[PDB]
Amino acid sequence: SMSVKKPKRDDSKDLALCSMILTEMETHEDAWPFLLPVNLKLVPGYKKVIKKPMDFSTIREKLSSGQYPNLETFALDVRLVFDNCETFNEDDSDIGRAGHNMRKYFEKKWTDTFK
Repeated sequence: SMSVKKPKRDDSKDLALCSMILTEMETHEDAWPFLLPVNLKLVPGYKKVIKKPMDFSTIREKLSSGQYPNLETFALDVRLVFDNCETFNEDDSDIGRAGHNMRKYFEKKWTDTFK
């Protein structure tokens, strides 16, 4: 509360560490459905159904330009990518299975790096 502060968790490396995780996600062989925004003109239904589209390229631009206030807002965008994928793709499709694999990959890196 006023003038009473919990000890300072060192966040000085968070930017560099999120960037490393994002590089590893970008270079995974199952990253291909997630590298660019879904094309809203060519994919019927996507625009109306998926209220907040997200992809790896958009996260990388946000991260390079100071648009994440902290490491948690970065993790929320990564999870948004896989939540959108589960919303629109069958589990037993190539893109559905890719999304489950990538989510697993991300959450292990997240816990190993920060928890």
